[PDB]
Amino acid sequence: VRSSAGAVRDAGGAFGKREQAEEERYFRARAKEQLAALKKHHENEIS
Amino acid sequence: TTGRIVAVIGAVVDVQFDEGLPPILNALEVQGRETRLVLEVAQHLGESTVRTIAMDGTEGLVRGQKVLDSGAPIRIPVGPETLGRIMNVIGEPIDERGPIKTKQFAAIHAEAPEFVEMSVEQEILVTGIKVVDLLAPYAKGGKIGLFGGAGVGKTVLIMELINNVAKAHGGYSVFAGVGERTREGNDLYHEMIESGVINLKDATSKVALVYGQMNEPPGARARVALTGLTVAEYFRDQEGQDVLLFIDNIFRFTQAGSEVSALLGRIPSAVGYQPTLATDMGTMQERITTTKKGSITSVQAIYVPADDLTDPAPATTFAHLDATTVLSRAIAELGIYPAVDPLDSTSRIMDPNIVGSEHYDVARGVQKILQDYKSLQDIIAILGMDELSEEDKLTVSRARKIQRFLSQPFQVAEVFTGHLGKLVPLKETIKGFQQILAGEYDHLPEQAFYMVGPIEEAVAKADKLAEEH
Amino acid sequence: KTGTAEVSSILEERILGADTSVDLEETGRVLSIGDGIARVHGLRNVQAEEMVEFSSGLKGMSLNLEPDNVGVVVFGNDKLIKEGDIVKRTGAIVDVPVGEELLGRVVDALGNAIDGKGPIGSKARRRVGLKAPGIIPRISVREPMQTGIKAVDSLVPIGRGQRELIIGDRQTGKTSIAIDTIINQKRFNDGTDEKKKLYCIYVAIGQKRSTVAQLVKRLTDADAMKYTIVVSATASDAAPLQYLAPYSGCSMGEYFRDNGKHALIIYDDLSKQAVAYRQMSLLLRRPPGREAYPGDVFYLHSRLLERAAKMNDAFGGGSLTALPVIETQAGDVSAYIPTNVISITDGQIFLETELFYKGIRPAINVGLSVSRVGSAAQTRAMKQVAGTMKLELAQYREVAAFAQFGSDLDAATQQLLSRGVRLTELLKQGQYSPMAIEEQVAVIYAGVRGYLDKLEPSKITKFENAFLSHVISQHQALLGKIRTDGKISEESDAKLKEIVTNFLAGFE
Amino acid sequence: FAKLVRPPVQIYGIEGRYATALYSAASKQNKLEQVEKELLRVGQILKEPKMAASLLNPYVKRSVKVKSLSDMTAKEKFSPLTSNLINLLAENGRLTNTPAVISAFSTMMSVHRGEVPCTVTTASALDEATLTELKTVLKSFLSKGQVLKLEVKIDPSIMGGMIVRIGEKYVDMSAKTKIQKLSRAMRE
Ligand SMILES: Nc1ncnc2c1ncn2[C@@H]1O[C@H](COP(=O)(O)OP(=O)(O)OP(=O)(O)O)[C@@H](O)[C@H]1O
Ligand SMILES: Nc1ncnc2c1ncn2[C@@H]1O[C@H](COP(=O)(O)OP(=O)(O)O)[C@@H](O)[C@H]1O
Ligand SMILES: [Mg+2]
Ligand SMILES: [Mg+2]
Repeated sequence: VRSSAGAVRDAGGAFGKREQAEEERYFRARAKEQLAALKKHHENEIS
Repeated sequence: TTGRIVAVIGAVVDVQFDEGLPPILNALEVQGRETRLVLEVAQHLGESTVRTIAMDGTEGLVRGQKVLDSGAPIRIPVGPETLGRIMNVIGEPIDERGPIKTKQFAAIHAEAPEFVEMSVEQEILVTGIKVVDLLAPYAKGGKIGLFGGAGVGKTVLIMELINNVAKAHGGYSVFAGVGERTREGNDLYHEMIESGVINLKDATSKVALVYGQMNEPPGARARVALTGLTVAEYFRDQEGQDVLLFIDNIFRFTQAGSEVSALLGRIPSAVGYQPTLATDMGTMQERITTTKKGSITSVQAIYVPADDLTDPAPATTFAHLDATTVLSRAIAELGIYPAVDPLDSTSRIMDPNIVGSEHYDVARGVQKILQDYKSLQDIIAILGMDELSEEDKLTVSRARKIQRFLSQPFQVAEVFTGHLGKLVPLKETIKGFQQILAGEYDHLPEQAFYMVGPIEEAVAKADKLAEEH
Repeated sequence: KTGTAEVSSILEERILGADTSVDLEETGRVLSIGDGIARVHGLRNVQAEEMVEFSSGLKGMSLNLEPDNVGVVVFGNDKLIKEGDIVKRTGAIVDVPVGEELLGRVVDALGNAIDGKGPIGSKARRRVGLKAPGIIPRISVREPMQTGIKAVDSLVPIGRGQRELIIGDRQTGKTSIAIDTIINQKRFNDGTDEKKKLYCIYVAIGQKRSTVAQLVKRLTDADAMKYTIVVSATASDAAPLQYLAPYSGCSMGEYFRDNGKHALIIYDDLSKQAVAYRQMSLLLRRPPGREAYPGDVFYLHSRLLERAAKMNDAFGGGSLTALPVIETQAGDVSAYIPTNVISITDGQIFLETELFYKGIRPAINVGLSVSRVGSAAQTRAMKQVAGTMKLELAQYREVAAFAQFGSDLDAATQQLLSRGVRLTELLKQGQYSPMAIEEQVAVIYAGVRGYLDKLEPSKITKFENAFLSHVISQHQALLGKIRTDGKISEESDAKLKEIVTNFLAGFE
Repeated sequence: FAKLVRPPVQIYGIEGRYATALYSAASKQNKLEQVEKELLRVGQILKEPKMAASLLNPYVKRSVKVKSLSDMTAKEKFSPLTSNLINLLAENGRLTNTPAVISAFSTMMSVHRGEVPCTVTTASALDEATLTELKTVLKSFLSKGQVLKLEVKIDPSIMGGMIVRIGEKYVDMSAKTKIQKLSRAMRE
């Protein structure tokens, strides 16, 4: 019996949900930052 | 010839003939029924008895009821007059519109095409679905599978394909509902009537329907696939033209075969399947082929009992298909629809010499990045995104953008999502994924790519998100 | 208790003395027919596994000889057979035609042409159920069977007279391994060396006809049919034909083995022959075992695979390599048939999907792959480079977990990771592009001496490409020296050093 | 195969198959009465304690059993049909259920000559006049040429009335069922 990549999130136990949330929070933050930068670029390039 | 029922056990009827026996697979008609009950011979038991599976309810049968021998297998009406109609396994209409008035009746049992008839030419069939076109492109005349458990999108995906390919397809089209919900059959009938492929007034119908839903006894579910296949075969040969053939699901054929095997005296095999699973499935899937006389594009929905792709039924079905699109529940939970698994889907034409080196390289880059993402997800479960190498975070970001960009809104899933259906031409999908990999979008947020057609729509959605930030 | 011949028809016949006008020695009357199994009354002089012939033009194999009746398995649809039919002995166990008249012909399990190219020549016939050789005719495996694949030829060598096993999951590259092996033998068959020519047999059990047609087109494109036989037992074929097709192929190959030539037979796929036999056994009411397989299924596969031998010079010296293909499910090599055939064969080429999608196509997973013949089936030059390559890869596989980290580790593990990545990028191969042994040894020699430790991994797959063309055009004398000589002489080693440095000294 | 003529009443089982074979063999050539008489004869012949003890021992070889039965059949001058039937039962080892065959054929022959077994059950016996009118009315129930085979059991468990079976037809004018019906009517 072996192990394969991407198995922690295939089980869906506690580590799977923990990893999913650790990913989602980080990328929500980065999406917020990128959206702010996109708005700033929009305004600065209107002219 | 005239025989006489001598036993009735469930759906299996034993009929005794005093004259000469009827050959295996012949259709027999029970005399004394208000409706039409047709038995099909399955075995000769000796002592002039023949075992048979009833194509209808065996309620009210009496030991001794006389039976007529039609002398030929079940013969269904075939021709351009079946278009726009609905049929049983035994070919009688169930659309309450009058008799089907054809000149040709075709037996539902026939030998598969011989090896000296196979076409060896493949050319991509563009369906307008990003994931399908990119990673598991279909092919004209090839057999397509749509594996996946329950509630993942098999029916929605096949309806979307009928909406796209069938609507703008010159040739004819056949739909065989095998052991599926009757609600869905009625919904499809009405959706086609609205679209116009089924025209109840003129003779311009482009779709022929055959139904044997899950209220039918196993005998009828095990043969409605053969009835639809016979209609498609006729349109392939005599009409000499392209055909589409949608089947939903082709696991109910196997399952219905398994519900009577134990009563026919066969020892069960594997996980309680009939010993003849592979042979029974092969003698059917081998008539759905693109010979040199015609061309059937066959799309099949294949239930996977409990998401288990190693079950004998889907496992055996895998070998009969050119392209497969393994819909996955783990991806449907995430909201990515259609939930096609990009790593568990394959196609035969997916080679650099059939699609092109740009398409092939884009597809392989996407698959590699997704596999690397899967490898990283194990680490992120212990460290956290904050502790990844500044290059690995780039892989994760690209992988999530690509994961979202494969989602697409269908024109038939308006009711669920509420969005609007998009058809994405192949060049636009290749460009979108090549750009997403090349890094030309590593500043737009992930959610901009979720449920949009071409990439420019993702840019516009990101612009809207930023403005209303 | 009860018997199947106690039906009232037989008793009626026997009561009024009507059983003397019927020849119950060479003819029989079908008692039952169903699901492809007929139960026949009579045929008292019929041998086990003999072929009988039904009145309606069909054939069948008489497998179960019971006191009352004979259990015949029909070679086709039982639509044409009815209770009461007449079944006549043929007199002879099932056999198939053999010879060079089959090369380039697609045949079915019984030697009938199905490609519509005309009748099959056929001067000699051979029984499909013939005992394999013994302890004595054979001699140790020594000659190599050039697969043309860098991984298989470098780390999983296959000799001649060996039974490898291409075990893997679904859609991983097993048939691709087989077809590349078949196509690579053109460089030997075209040539004149009569002891390097390999004739190929491709047994296609349970595949749909479209797949086999595309495969035959692929072989014809590569001009690799003039020395290939293809034996088709596709899905629509009756279970007995799928059961027999491996044996027909093995006998068509045993002909070549006996007559001094060399053959390679690719039973693709054996896990479907097992299913066909399982169906036949369950319908003959034989006692099932694990997973419903009959008891004698290990016997079924062993008596087939033990006919792949390397006869000794006192018998001709010919050989018959076997490359059975088995499709495991999830990854369960501990299932029943995978277990049997892993315990029968001499190695295993173990393919993955993780590796397939990580970009390592062919997905040969080294570490789980093995070849209990090993270096004995390699050339001297390939031995020289592959020993170091295998050692370095083994070192790399036990520190591959750190790959994501990598940095913030000692220099030794940095070097191990770097060399391992370069080597894995070297073992990558295209499709239907086998490589001569000289090309493989040149590439691996460049790889394993550090001459790629400067190139970035993404560029290796390009280097390997361009570099190869260079040597295949500018330097033919060195390649010919390595090929014919078989080893890397010190002068040839120096020439390879200079060539690799000169090409690498200006690449970019 | 030879299109055997089916018997009137279908008997099932091993005895049923052997008896149906015998009936089909006899019906063609026409020897049903003689073969039935011979069957009744062998009913006693094999029943002899010596023969029964020598035929219920499975350690005397089938060869010896067949030889002894051939000697007995020759010593009794039977039709070839009955001799072959006994030989066939001996070869297959079906002697332990030979009477079940003779019984079966009897059931199969009685219906051939037209007979519908009947049963009458009453609390107490009957006076012959009433039995005569029962005969008359029951013969009214039957068809043409169908002789009747009356049986008059006496069941005191019922409290009166009558119970009549004609083949599968059944009429129950017994006081017990009326008591049951009325009582159940009360409780509802
Ligand atoms: N080395 C390779 N490089 C690129 N593509 C490959 C390679 N090996 C295999 N493929 C591709 O992978 C796909 C599946 O390969 P293949 O059909 O040979 O595997 P398989 O296990 O035989 O499939 P199945 O067992 O389901 O028939 C093919 O379309 C083939 O072109
Ligand atoms: N393209 C889609 N977009 C959004 N939701 C979908 C889509 N396809 C399927 N679904 C979801 O799946 C359900 C229908 O699944 P369906 O495909 O009918 O089941 P199955 O595939 O098991 O036959 C719907 O209720 C819907 O919520
Ligand atoms: Mg559905
Ligand atoms: Mg394959």
